[PDB]
Amino acid sequence: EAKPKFLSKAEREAEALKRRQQEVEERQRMLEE
Amino acid sequence: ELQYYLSLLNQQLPIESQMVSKLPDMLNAEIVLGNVQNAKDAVNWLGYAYLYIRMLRSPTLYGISHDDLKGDPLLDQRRLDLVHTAALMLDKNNLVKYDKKTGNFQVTELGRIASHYYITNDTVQTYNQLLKPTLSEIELFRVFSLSSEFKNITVREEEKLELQKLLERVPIPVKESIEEPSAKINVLLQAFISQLKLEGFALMADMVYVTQSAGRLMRAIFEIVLNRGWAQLTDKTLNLCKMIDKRMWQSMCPLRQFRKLPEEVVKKIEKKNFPFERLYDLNHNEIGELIRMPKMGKTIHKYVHLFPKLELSVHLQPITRSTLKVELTITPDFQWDEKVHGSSEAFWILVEDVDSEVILHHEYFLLKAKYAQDEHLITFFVPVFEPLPPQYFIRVVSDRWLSCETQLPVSFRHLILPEKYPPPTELLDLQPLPVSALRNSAFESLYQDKFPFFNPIQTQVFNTVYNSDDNVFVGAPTGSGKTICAEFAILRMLLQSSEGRCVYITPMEALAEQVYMDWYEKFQDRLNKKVVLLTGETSTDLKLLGKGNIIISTPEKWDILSRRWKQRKNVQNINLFVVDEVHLIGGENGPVLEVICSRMRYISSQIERPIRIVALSSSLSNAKDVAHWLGCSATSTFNFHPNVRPVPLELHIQGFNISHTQTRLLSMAKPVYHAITKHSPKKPVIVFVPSRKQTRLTAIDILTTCAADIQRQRFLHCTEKDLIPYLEKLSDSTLKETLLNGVGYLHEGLSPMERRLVEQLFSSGAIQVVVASRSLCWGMNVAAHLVIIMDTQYYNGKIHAYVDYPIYDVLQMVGHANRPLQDDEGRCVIMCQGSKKDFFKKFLYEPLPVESHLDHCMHDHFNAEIVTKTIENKQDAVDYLTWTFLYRRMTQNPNYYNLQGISHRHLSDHLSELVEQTLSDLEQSKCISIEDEMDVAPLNLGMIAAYYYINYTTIELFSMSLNAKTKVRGLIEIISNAAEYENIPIRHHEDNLLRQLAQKVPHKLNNPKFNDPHVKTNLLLQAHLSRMQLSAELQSDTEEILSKAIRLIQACVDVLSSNGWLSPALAA
Amino acid sequence: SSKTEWRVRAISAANLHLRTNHIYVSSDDIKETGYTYILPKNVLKKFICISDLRAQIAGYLYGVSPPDNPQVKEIRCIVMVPQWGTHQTVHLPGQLPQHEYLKEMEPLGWIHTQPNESPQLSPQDVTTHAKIMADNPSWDGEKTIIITCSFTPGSCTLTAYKLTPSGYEWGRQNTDKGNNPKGYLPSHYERVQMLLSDRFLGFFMVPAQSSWNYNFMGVRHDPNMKYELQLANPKEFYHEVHRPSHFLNFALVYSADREDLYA
Amino acid sequence: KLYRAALETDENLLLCAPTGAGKTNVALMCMLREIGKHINMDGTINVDDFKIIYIAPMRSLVQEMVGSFGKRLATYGITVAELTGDHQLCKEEISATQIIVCTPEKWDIITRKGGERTYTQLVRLIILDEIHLLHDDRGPVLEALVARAIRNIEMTQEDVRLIGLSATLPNYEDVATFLRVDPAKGLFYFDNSF
Repeated sequence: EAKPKFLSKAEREAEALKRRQQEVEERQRMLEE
Repeated sequence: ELQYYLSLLNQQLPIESQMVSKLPDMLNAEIVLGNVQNAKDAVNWLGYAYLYIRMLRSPTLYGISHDDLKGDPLLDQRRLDLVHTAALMLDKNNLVKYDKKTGNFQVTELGRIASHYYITNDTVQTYNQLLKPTLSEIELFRVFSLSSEFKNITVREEEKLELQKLLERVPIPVKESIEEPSAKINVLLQAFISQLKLEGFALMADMVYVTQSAGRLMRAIFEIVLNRGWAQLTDKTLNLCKMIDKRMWQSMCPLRQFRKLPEEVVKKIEKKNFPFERLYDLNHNEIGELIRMPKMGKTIHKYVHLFPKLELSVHLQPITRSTLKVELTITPDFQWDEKVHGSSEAFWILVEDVDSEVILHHEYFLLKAKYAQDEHLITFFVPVFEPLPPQYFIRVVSDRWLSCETQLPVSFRHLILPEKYPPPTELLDLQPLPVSALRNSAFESLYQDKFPFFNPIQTQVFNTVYNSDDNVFVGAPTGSGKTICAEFAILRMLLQSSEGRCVYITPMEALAEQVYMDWYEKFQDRLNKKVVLLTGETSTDLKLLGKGNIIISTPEKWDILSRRWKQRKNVQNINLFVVDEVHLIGGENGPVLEVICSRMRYISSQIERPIRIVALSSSLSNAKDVAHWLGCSATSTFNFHPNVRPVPLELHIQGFNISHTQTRLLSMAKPVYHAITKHSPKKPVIVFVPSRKQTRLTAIDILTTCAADIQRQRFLHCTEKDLIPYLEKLSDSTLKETLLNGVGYLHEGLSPMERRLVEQLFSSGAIQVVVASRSLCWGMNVAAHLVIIMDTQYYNGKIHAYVDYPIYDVLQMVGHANRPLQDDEGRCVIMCQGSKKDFFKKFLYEPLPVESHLDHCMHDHFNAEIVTKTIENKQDAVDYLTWTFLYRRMTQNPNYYNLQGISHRHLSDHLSELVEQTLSDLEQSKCISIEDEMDVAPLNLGMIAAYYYINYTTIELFSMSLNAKTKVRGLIEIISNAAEYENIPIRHHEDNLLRQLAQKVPHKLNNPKFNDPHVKTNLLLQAHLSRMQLSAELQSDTEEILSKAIRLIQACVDVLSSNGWLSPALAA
Repeated sequence: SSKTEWRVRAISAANLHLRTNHIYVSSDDIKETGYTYILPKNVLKKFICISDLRAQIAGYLYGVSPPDNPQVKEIRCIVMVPQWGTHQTVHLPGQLPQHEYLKEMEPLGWIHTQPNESPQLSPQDVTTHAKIMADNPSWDGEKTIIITCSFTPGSCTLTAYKLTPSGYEWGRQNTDKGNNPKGYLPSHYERVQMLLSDRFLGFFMVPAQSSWNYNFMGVRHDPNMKYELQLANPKEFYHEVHRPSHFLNFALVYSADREDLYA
Repeated sequence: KLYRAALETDENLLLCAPTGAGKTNVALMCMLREIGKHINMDGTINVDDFKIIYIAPMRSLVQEMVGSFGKRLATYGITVAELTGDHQLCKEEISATQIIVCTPEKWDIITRKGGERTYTQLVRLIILDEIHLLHDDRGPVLEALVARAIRNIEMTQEDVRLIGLSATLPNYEDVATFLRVDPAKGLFYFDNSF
């Protein structure tokens, strides 16, 4: 949003891991297509 | 021929001057060396040679009749005719621009390359008319063989069979026929490069002479291709020069250039198609087993480790939308040896586009043996156009070693370039506001005798400054009258409230002292207002803020008061916040001013009182981000253009192709005097010198250049009777002798009273030249017509490199020559290197954008926020960092702030990572406590660092280096090794004085380093404690050390009292 | 001969720079239904000056579609794999290049220089494209094109060509390398629209170990040899490193030795 | 006969002596007179305060003169070196040594490139040996070097002792006037009988 919500290092690492897993799933779906 | 042999063996053969053949070459060499500039100087240089004496003694041998000798006894007409013929030969060969009207000659790059390589005029003309950027390697040999050095070399009919045999063995094909001398010279060069055995002795001598000419010809061709910008032609010329120097083909082995390698092992390595990079990864046994030679495997491994191959790393940062800053870190990955590499290794680094045809940035790097095995960082400016390439290529090749080149692809695919800059606020063509436009008569009485009408930018800003109270961002160049707008805003704040509290923050201490001295005569003398200046003492600063209405301060002085704004009610009850020169908020004292502005913007939105913020700075391109970060409105943003100054500035750039800084400073003395004589003959001039000791040398060189010509003592517009009371007050006899001729000097080592006397002598018009140091650029209360800034660099001894001058000091030196009534315009001649000419030309007319560098110095701001109970959690720290200028600069330039996107999630993750790094740096230094990785608590060390304005690293060093049994000799070394002593100036010729003073100190230093600033601070503290004698440059550093040594001793005493130590506290 | 023809080829390639100043595109018989080619001018100029008038030079073009425009394909990267082609065919290696730069763009096909301009597509090129498509599943039968950049007098005539599924099947089934092999039909190839541009610059990839040029040494070239590509500018066909045999062949002092001259 | 003009007098001398008449002795006396200004009684000699340039036309003759200067001035610590290599190597050899034996073409190239501008104030002894090639192909290069030296002595007022050695040739008065040598004390014209 407008106000930047501060997160921890572990929460940011978990968000980056979830984004990488979503990108890997999108790449696997694109490869299957 | 028996008579002439009888003439030389019996003293009967007079020596006849044959200087008419190389007279245009000598004229071009004298024009490139700076000895001759016009036709009169060329005639005077020709008259001092032996050719004029031979023409005067024997005119019949020189082709002069008796009537020409009778009509010209001094041989001036024949010398003028020879100078005109040499000028016509130089202009026809495009070597030097020679005008027939005035007779002045300007040396071009082709003439300088011909003089530096001893090339002829016809060869230079053939190289200028023959070399194309789309030329291949086959045409390059034909262009090099068609020079004027081989004009007398003929193709003999007896050597036609040898040329036909060598035509089938040369690796470079020749397009010309066998009867042409150019193809014969190309075949001879191919035979000398490939070490082909010849048969004819005269053909071998012609090939040796052709190679001895072609070495300098290829060097001049490589210089001309580097000056022209053709990247592929320069690469081919460098390959041809390396093949001519190493006497080997480009496809040969890299060990052939080393004379210690056997020929049979080199032939066995060349027989196997293996790259040279694969041999570096192998060991001494694997390289011996791969080439089937285990005895020579260790020698091959030593030759691979001794071959020049360095690792290059690229760091790109887009500063503007058209140019970026590229930092190249070069790490030597080879064993440096004096028998292989020597004292230094020269390399050429060329950064070009994806097409590899236009060299965008060409430079040289001389890695010395003393600076070997260390990564050197070279900063360059790379331009970028609207068709942005996916990647640029930075090729660093070896200038002496063949087949030693490292290529770095700098990718621009994921480069987050900033957006387009908004147009600046143009000055409307309105009527100038008179002195009667103001309401208060006391405010108009302080500016009636100064000027009857204000500036047009001041007339446009008076409607938003005097008739309003909002935050106004005034981006005006140095000399446009920002002080008049600041005085109008102060008068509006005084008319709105008579008991107001105005605070004017300026980064430079000398500029703040000048502003305080101006306000003492303008606001305190004519309006009777309490105008005070803040000091470095926190006890008197509160009384000066409570009793003063106009407080001039520094960001380093106001950061101690803004850190306790919740407790101090006088800082919360402010009426006006003026911030002068905010454009220097991205350099020295840069994040401190931004942190003070963010603290003022946070306290203005939390104390129920909107303070009038007036941010006066230079013309910035990204002024919208600075207006949004300071709360300025869109109508109050008076960001003018750099070309909208009242005094028109004519900016000239003198690029000198000199790698050494001392050689460039020695060579740029006479062009500086030539530019001073050509631009402003009867006007005062200010010469910006690189160093303090170089200012007296530049003044002596200017005095010698003035006394060499007929205009002796032309810089002294006054008489000696008016300067005799002025020269009697100076201490240096050399400075008084230079000021007697009209050339004053000013440096950091000079006295302040002597500097004030020199400024009063230069402002009155007695002297015409003022050689001021680079540190006295901002601290100069004078305005001249010409500003010659010579060699804008500094030889830093802490890194031992010639670091370039910052843009803020260059802008201050450009704006220092702002004469509104004394001169109609202002000349600014920046004489620097050729690589820094494009950046200085781009940062002069275009507005310089502001870039927040608060990420490198966020630890002290985080400690000050946590100690004042402001940033108590992670969200509070994120909200405090979001209100600063770094959050506004990250949204405009993500790649400059090391971000990967302008999205909210990526910026939030970057802010969380920065907050976590700051919390880890605070917890590792025992300055803060992290409760559940979310809450921040100030510790004792962090509160002691924020109270005495100390860094976290210095507080951690004082906490980990002071024990319960410490002494004074250990406490002095602990205070000298603090973070505040790392900013000590380290220049050339300073290690010998430190080594001489280290033997007289009362306390010895365990393994002292001549390049470390902590050892210099310890030596200065030992000299100040023992009251020993020192130089002026040492005393100028000792005073800056002792200015913070009291706060360092107070922090050490607080750390000793907090740890429960009585005897180390008493020793401190 | 490879004795005097090498010099003629080098001289002709020296003047091949001017041939890039005049580029013509055979915009005719375009289906106007498939994706368009947006090959940039810089990449074409680079690939035209690194080709020989006798030996055909081929390179794999990979790119991506412009945003919000799926009806066009922009070839943004060209990689020159080490190959040694003749005047009528190209012996491209069987290893499909892979790199970090190419990990974001799909293969757009191959571009082969043609020393002569022919009205009909070469059956050998069609067969090679079909074999490459069958071997490498990455290349599609409806997204890969064969840019037959022909050579013209004073000009570099360019033309795009796409293989029909029937043509791909015929090329995969056929294995003879004759001049007019059986199964080649005019319906096998279909020209596609190709437009040059000067708005987006192209990327060039060259092998990290060896050079892209391999016509000067057919023994070193291997049809199954693996290749490692990296972002670099390819060298010319008649380069010093392209022909090691012509360079390192000569075998290894009483003349006039002038020392300390003016240099 | 010219001992007081090369050791006791620092003026520009013109020695017109034939080949084999001890032409190196006058250059050694001029080098000893140039080193006599830097006494250094605490040490041996101050070699970082003066420089002696030796203009030799042949490279082997320049190497022989550098070897003779290294063998003769070994007790004084005068570093005799040959200016060769690149521009940076020649600048390092000029900044690291005192006696520099080089060609007139190499000295002209170093003056035009700027490698001797930083060490121009320390060079106070210019020994131009074998000036009898002033009509040869090395003529205009040595003439331009002498003109640059005369312009530096007239403009920058740098007193440089110029010792020009030539063979027994006529019209030596013009060569003495071109080298700023005095006709009485600086001019030494020896015939073939010497």
